[PDB]
Amino acid sequence: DNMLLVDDAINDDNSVIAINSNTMDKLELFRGDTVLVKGKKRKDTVLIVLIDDELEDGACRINRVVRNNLRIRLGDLVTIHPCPDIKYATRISVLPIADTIEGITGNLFDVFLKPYFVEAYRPVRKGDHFVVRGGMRQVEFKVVDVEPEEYAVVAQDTIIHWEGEPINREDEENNMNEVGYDDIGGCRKQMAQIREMVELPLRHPQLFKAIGIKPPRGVLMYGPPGTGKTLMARAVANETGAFFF
Amino acid sequence: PSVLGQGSMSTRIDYAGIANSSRNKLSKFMKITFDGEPAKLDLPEGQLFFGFPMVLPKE
Ligand SMILES: Nc1ncnc2c1ncn2[C@@H]1O[C@H](COP(=O)(O)OP(=O)(O)OP(=O)(O)O)[C@@H](O)[C@H]1O
Repeated sequence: DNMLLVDDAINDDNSVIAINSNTMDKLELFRGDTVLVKGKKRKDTVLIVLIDDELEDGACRINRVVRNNLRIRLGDLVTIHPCPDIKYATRISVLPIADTIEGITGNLFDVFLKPYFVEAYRPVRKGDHFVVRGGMRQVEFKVVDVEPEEYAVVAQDTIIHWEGEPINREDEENNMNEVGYDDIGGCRKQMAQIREMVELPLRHPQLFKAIGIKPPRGVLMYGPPGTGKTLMARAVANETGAFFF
Repeated sequence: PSVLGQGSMSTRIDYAGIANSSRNKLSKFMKITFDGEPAKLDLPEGQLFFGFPMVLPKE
């Protein structure tokens, strides 16, 4: 029972997901428990479980920040599992987003993060983002590094490092290619042919062991220039999740 | 003696410190050897350093 509906979270916590009481009973959880949620492609995080009666069966509440992190919109579907092994991050380094430090002065740490980390125990994972409302503005921060890795909890014993250059929001997508199947159209048979020969030997290598064959290695795509061959290969590689060179 | 890497002008300038920092050269929130890469060791005009850990011949 790990497939649930997505709903907007009225609360203003970047690491809180609400579940129905019946849903909580089915998954055998408790109020405040931290659980791991995996969305589209290979993006996943951990959120604090909350009990909310108004939530319908098989539904969950996540804010826009969580939706951006998980690459999903309202009403999408994710996979949720218990995360009882989560430890407390002993040392975390995080830096603000450049566009979020426009004109903001002073000790940004004390102003924004310290109220945000006063015994909050907010789950954190590598590459995550979280927004904090300080004063009359809002500042976003990113999980640059954590110890122990990967997913942990920020507690009082944790050492917070806010030293480093601002994180420009542009290069997260302009300089990085994170394109899934949603960015390909007009070629589905070709995508099926590529996937059934790329993902299957890698995602499920035990099948070919079971049937005692050596799956084909090479693949040669070709066509008129500008038909998206590079884009198709990039999308397949990103969806597979294997080290892409 | 101590002149084999750990003496005067090797503690004024953390030569071992430079080598170790080059080893663990990352943001990230003793022994000196030549297993790695060089790191810029800059000294002002008029200073000569002879304290590099010796190497001796092929024997
Ligand atoms: N389904 C699609 N098919 C083709 N092109 C697409 C598709 N979706 C988007 N595009 C756009 O079409 C252009 C394809 O450029 P791309 O570099 O992939 O072409 P190419 O001929 O395979 O390249 P090359 O051989 O130089 O690597 C890009 O702008 C890509 O954004």
